[PDB]
Amino acid sequence: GNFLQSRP
Amino acid sequence: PQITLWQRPLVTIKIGGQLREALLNTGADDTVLEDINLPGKWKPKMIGGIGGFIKVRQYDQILIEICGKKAIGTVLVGPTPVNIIGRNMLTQLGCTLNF
Amino acid sequence: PQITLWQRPLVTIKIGGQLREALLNTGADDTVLEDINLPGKWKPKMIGGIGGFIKVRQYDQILIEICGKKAIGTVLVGPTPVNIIGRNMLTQLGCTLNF
Repeated sequence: GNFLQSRP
Repeated sequence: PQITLWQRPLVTIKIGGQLREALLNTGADDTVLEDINLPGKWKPKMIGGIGGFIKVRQYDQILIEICGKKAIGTVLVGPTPVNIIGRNMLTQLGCTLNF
Repeated sequence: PQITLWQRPLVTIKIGGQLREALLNTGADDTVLEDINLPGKWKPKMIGGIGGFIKVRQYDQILIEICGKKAIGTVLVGPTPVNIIGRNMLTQLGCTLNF
């Protein structure tokens, strides 16, 4: 339940 | 509203006539939803997180109503375990972190 | 401090003598760091997110210092793309979402 989100 | 972080920061969103719940996510650049069906044209884009990368559908200029306050912007549609409201929408809600 | 969200919310943290940067992540249940090294025993544990699961090390009762405010608790160590301060630590910094 750890929703990091980046766009690379 | 102010909100503590003792429970997951879930909010009610209305997007394209559909009611969903999503996590207010300061750890996310973008807004991502799974259980949703938006109409029209989109460009593929790849986004990544803690466990790697997913391909999603990039919809532009979408209207969301999040806690009954409105924003427009990029919404992404794809296999994300939980719907997330990212910073592109959060800055529109004048949303801040306070400690 | 109050923080806006036009920039990724990165803070400087001191953990085990090591200085690092980490994202304040309301969309995270736990605290996860990559480039750190902790002493002592740990339990194996698995967490997930966008893209599925990473296998991590669970260290208990770890002191962390963020913005020079102290907190103690579970810190996870594993292959996360960027360092993340999760809600188990943020509640302790009395950190709130305002919108």
